[PDB]
Amino acid sequence: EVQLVQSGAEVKKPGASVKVSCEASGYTLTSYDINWVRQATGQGPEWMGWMNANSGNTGYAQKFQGRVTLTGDTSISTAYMELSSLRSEDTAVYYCARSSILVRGALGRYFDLWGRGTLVTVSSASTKGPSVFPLAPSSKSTSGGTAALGCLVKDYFPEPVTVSWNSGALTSGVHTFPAVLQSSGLYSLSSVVTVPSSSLGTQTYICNVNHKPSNTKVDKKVEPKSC
Amino acid sequence: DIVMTQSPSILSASVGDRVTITCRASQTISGWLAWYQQKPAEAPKLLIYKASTLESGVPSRFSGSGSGTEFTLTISSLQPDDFGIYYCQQYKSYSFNFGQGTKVEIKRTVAAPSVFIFPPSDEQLKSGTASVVCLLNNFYPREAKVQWKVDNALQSGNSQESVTEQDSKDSTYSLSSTLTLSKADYEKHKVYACEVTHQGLSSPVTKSFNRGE
Ligand SMILES: CC(=O)N[C@H]1[C@H](O[C@H](CO)[C@@H](O)[C@@H](O)COP(=O)(O)O)O[C@H](CO)[C@@H](O)[C@@H]1O
Ligand code: NA
Ligand code: NA
Repeated sequence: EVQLVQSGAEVKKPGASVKVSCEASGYTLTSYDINWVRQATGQGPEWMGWMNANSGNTGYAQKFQGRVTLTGDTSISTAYMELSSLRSEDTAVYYCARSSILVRGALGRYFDLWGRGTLVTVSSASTKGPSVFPLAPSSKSTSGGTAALGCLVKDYFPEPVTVSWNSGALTSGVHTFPAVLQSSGLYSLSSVVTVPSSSLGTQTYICNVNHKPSNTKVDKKVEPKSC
Repeated sequence: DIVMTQSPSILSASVGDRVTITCRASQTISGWLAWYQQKPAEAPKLLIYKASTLESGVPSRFSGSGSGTEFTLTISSLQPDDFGIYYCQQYKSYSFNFGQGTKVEIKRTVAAPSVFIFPPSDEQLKSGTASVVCLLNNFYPREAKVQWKVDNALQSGNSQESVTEQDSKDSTYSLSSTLTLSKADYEKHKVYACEVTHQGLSSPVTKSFNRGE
């Protein structure tokens, strides 16, 4: 299938630079334009620039003058976006998106394929990996025939953390909550799942926590609560 | 740049309703307008291009109209998977501007939450702090009141809530309320209770445990 695969979330200090990658799969990179679009949660997307990987031609939005560079490596079907002299206000999700190669001066810069986005956070604060604790099922976490269980992902900085269950094989009934900001300046979230209570004891439930800024990958097997 | 203004900023409609969203361009853009739907934690996804052309694989319930400076997106029969934020985007010129979006919230019948409580893990207590989590699952509407009681004393200032986005299939929400105490403060009390008040509940539901059972 046609996809755009982006590099992981990053954290940078103010004044530094970030370089995000975008790998085209299922189509040839040089047959379309590649575009970069950012979005800070709470605002509409903001288009940054385009690149034609075949010709080495680029065009940037005036708001990013002298700060962005779009490059490519056609041998590995990859496009790159480098944003420099980073400011706190550059904290956002950065997407790569495909559009058609336009002849001069035809129109058509709309986006028919997108990467999943890369969160880039600009901060002076220290990076901190999360602690993962079980939300163990007990007699106090049932509703009829349903049992709830989960994982508490506490004290990490910056965002994001991702949580999967059973390496992505368990998705139905999962709620990974939006993070909260604690008074400490660290984030926390929980991921819960509802399952048959008849399933406890035969089924295995493992939460897979990933925090790319601290290179944290934790697997936690969740078992019935110790009394 | 061409400023794109969308209206309304937010709307709430039921499954089966006919919904219209407008987009205004600060100057003429002919028909060089695209529409996208953005679902939570996802990139925007293309619905329409050239003001009225339906992107391949997009459901037939979506349609677009307009030219020049005034454009409309119509959803003929709103479905639960239509919740999200809708953006218009001009591509007549730089900076290929998007609007600020229209948030579409789905209305549905009242659904009472199922309530679950979790004592802190032995592993976390070993580290010096106790997080007690109360889960309100799959309810509608979003308005819910959660009150923490420790040995029947009403708590204030030691909890935080988080609510999910609406579910793409059943349009409900879930919510977590987390009470955080030091291990010393947690060890001073016995009864830990989460009291939930919601429109779908005849009277408040309390989920509680005694520290150690
Ligand atoms: C071969 C090639 O590079 N094609 C690009 C084209 O480039 C032409 C010149 O060949 C011009 O149109 C472009 O150099 C204008 O640049 P700017 O936007 O004023 O900075 O621009 C289109 C888009 O216009 C892109 O789709 C397309 O890949
Ligand atoms: Na430019
Ligand atoms: Na153009």
